[PDB]
Amino acid sequence: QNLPSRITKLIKKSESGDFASSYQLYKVFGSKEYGVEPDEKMSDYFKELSAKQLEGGQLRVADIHLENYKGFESLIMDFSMKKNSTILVGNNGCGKSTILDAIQKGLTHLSSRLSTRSHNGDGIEKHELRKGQNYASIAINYDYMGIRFPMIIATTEPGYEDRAKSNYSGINELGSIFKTAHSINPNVSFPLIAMYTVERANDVSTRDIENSEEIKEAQIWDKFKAYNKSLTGKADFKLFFRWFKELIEIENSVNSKTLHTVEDAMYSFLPGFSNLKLQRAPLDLIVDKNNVSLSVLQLSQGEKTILALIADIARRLTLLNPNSVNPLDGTGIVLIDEIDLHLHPSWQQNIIPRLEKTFKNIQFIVTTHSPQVCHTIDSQNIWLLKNGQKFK
Amino acid sequence: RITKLIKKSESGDFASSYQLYKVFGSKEYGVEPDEKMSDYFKELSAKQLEGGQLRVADIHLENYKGFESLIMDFSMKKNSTILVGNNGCGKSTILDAIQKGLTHLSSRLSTRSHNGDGIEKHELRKGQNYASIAINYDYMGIRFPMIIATTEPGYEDRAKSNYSGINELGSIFKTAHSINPNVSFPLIAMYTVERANDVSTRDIENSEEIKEAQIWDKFKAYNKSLTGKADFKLFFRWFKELIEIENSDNSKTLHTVEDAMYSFLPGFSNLKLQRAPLDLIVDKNNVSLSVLQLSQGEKTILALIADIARRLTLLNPNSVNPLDGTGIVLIDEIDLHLHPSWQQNIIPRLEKTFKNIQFIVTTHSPQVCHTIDSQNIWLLKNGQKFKAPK
Ligand SMILES: Nc1ncnc2c1ncn2[C@@H]1O[C@H](COP(=O)(O)OP(=O)(O)OP(=O)(O)O)[C@@H](O)[C@H]1O
Ligand SMILES: Nc1ncnc2c1ncn2[C@@H]1O[C@H](COP(=O)(O)OP(=O)(O)OP(=O)(O)O)[C@@H](O)[C@H]1O
Repeated sequence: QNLPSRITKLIKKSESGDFASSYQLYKVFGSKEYGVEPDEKMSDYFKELSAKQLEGGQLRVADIHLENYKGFESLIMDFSMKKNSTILVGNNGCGKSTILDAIQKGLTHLSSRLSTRSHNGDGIEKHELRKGQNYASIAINYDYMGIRFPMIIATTEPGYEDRAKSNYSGINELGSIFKTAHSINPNVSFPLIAMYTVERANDVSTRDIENSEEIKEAQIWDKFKAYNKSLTGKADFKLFFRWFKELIEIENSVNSKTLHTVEDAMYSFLPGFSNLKLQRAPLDLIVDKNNVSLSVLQLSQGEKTILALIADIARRLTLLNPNSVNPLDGTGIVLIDEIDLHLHPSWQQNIIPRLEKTFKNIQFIVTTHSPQVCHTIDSQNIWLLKNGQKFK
Repeated sequence: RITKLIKKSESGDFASSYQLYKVFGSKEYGVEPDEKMSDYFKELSAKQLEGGQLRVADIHLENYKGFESLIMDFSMKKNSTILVGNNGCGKSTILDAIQKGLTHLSSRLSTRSHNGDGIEKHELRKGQNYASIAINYDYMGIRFPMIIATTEPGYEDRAKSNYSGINELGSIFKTAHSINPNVSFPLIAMYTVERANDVSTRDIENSEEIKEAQIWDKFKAYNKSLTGKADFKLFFRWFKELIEIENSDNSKTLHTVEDAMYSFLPGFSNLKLQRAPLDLIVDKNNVSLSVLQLSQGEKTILALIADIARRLTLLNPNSVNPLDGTGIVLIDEIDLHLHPSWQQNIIPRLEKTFKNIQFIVTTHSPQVCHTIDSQNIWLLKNGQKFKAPK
């Protein structure tokens, strides 16, 4: 056990509280880092101590690399930690969808370890190669508490299995730490993994959800539920209707404050609304339109899309985050594709600042076309694209 | 007996021919109702509509949706009108009223004889009890009234329904069909905010509803046209039929409909068909992708233009140029899935390719209203028709 003074310094820092030192030492003991060599059988008091001191960490992507995916030949994107917002502006032909929907592939594999069954969700498909190459690769570097996590989703084509191979060596531990933390305590907060594609507005209506619509089955409202159907890109308002019914039925303070917080999440957004109630009789959900009357089946599609999006995000953050003062302060990644979809042009100047105002702990990697989306965004947050190339 | 109105009897244009039915037929006011030249004039005013145009004159909305009362006169000299506004002002309400009137018009024009949609419970203003959707049509200078109005029961008939004009329009079109079985039926279609959504080839095969033989006639263009979905699967089936004939040649329709799509696209070419997986080939920048392998903005417009081209192709069978048809085509959210720069060429390409189609479109992007006449812009802000034509 050759112990440098750095080992003792990191040990003292870990006692004071720092996940980074704990995970670094858990790698050190059992390896050759500063010698030492395997001392304990496994995770003596280092990985378990990290799991105990697992709180407040943000699951944020830091570096992605595309190699012959979609129409590209090579791409090296660089996000940042101090800024919780990434906006990808370009045109149809210069792929920012091949950035968002290239990160969702790795996010599916992370979802299938974070809290679900361990299984490979998506891989690189033949309709994804650049019509003529044989090797493809997407690399993602998750950064939790300041420690990197490699990902290689590289595929192969027959006859060329020599330099491309998948390596899930970081997400095999990023989820294991969370499982250990959940073993330590049951009320730990897991991050949110979510993508929202162009199809957000699809299936947002109370058509027959008061009747046979496949939600009639009993529902288990645990922490693992919010991870189901998250990376399909469709906002679930029908399930929000089920949750809203259940919470108000129980309401008739801890069982009531959730709906108040979720509703105030929307009220801080698109204005003029208050006192949203249901219809026990076979009518539609009712919401105010500057205090006369209105229902949800009769709305504007900007209202509809914003309502569905924010309802889904708030409901998943409430499920994922256990009893806490502010359940909406959860961490994770929320991918919004085509954010400039059905919003009046005076909204595409406040949609992003309010998203990072109310839900102010989640990185938002969004894609847009209208320049007005960038009107409230610094120049360093913007990534222009042209002919498979990235400009500042 | 007869005044100088023998002028209109000088075999005048369709305006005079139709005006010599209402008078000079029945009504016993002007000339004795002989009833013979009335039938002869109905027969005459069927071949006269060789180069006619169908537009919408003006609409009256009263308590339908948010609008308490609004009257706008759609200019007919210009073949395009734009309804710019924010969200919550009533751009789609104006379009949805015309879509509930065009349903009744298509019910008479198509092989249908029954009626269509109507005002229902939810689509009536909160507090009031009578609705009013009056759409006045014009066909070669003749004005055709319409009133789709219904009211809640218990009141002394404050509103009623009158369907006089569209019956006459359908009658004259049917009479035109009886003589020459190609009379350039006007196109009726709304394109809602949910175009595309079915422009993927992930599933198109023998396992879906597009498997039975479908009759290609001018009445086929009225199926699901007002629903608001770009029926790309049926276009794929039609394209398979047309390419099969070209392979059987061992057919200028395909060239025309394909050149219609290339014009709207900045460097797309060479649409062919894959036989094994059944998906469409497209060549951008001379690298061959597949129809599913584009952007949503490069697929929505592809489906939209392909659909419009095929509807005019079936609707004007024997015309030398099938795209020179007439219609009341509506697009909601034209700026959807478009560049800040492609929102410029979107209107002129429609104007050049479709020179006799009226486009009552809605948008909220300022970049769409460039190079467009200022007197065709309807800013429906608040609850009126505040116009900014300078
Ligand atoms: N009594 C009412 N009935 C129906 N709608 C009403 C009523 N009162 C107010 N409204 C409002 O009128 C609004 C209609 O606004 P509008 O037509 O501009 O939507 P839109 O943004 O144009 O839709 P689209 O994107 O499809 O074009 C509804 O959102 C609805 O909230
Ligand atoms: N397998 C491929 N081979 C060659 N080129 C491809 C391939 N896949 C995609 N491309 C091209 O690369 C471009 C990038 O694709 P994509 O459409 O997803 O970008 P995008 O316009 O930003 O999408 P969105 O509008 O949803 O944001 C496409 O326009 C497409 O033409």
